[PDB]
Amino acid sequence: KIKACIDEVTTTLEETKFLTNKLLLFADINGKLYHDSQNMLRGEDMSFLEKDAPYMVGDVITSGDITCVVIPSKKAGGTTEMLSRALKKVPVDEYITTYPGQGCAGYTLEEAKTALKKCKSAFYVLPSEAPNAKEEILGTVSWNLREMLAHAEETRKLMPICMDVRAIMATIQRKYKGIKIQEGIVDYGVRFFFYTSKEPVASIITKLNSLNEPLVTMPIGYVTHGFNLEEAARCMRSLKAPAVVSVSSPDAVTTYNGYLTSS
Ligand SMILES: [Cl-]
Ligand SMILES: [Cl-]
Ligand SMILES: [Cl-]
Ligand SMILES: [Cl-]
Ligand SMILES: [Cl-]
Ligand SMILES: [Cl-]
Ligand SMILES: [Cl-]
Ligand SMILES: [Cl-]
Ligand SMILES: [Cl-]
Repeated sequence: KIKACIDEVTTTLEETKFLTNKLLLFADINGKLYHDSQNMLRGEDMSFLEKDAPYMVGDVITSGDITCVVIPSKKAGGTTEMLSRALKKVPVDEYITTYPGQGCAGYTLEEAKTALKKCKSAFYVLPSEAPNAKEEILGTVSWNLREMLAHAEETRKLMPICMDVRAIMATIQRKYKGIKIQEGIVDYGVRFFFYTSKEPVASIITKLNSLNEPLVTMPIGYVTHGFNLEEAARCMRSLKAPAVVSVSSPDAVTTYNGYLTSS
């Protein structure tokens, strides 16, 4: 009988494999691995996972020392109970893994730990240091609206703006008299990307990554969608487009960068 536990190791993947060669990866309904799980692969052939797609939440696909469990998503209505129930389907054993569903609007770190605890398996979790987080911190600043607008027209960068923030729209309409307010891209000398709080933060970031244009923005979702600074930071990790991020005050810069680079 295995002793259930969650050991956060600092050792390399190859040394961690000396205790156990078994890897627990997480995939969506179509058999697509989540980023964190893909970082534990070292050239293994993952064709076996695509073959039987689509899958049911809770399905377990095995091949060699790799075990893939299909987990639910909050985007589709998943809950911690549903997440925990899916991991219990994984055969009790010793596995090297990562915390599941840690993306934007995904499961929180504690919800992920909760699911692994209810599982009677022994897990060796490796750190998932944020991609390009060391580069995103250099774009963190604390500028007022006037400074952000000036930088955007002086540099021709796209500036995402939440239409639900009346004070911001009033400033933009007084400076750029006659500017056509409309949801989406608006471009006349200065270019903006207007969005509402009814549009999911994960959707707004997906559209910005699609445009892939240099940005000047505020933490997307912060205050607007009810997100606090830590929650908006978790979503901004997904922003791949180059961007200058402005926080409400300079003391929030060190705090924000902190959330942007944690494991
Ligand atoms: Cl993801
Ligand atoms: Cl199965
Ligand atoms: Cl085997
Ligand atoms: Cl948490
Ligand atoms: Cl990085
Ligand atoms: Cl470092
Ligand atoms: Cl558009
Ligand atoms: Cl669109
Ligand atoms: Cl706050």
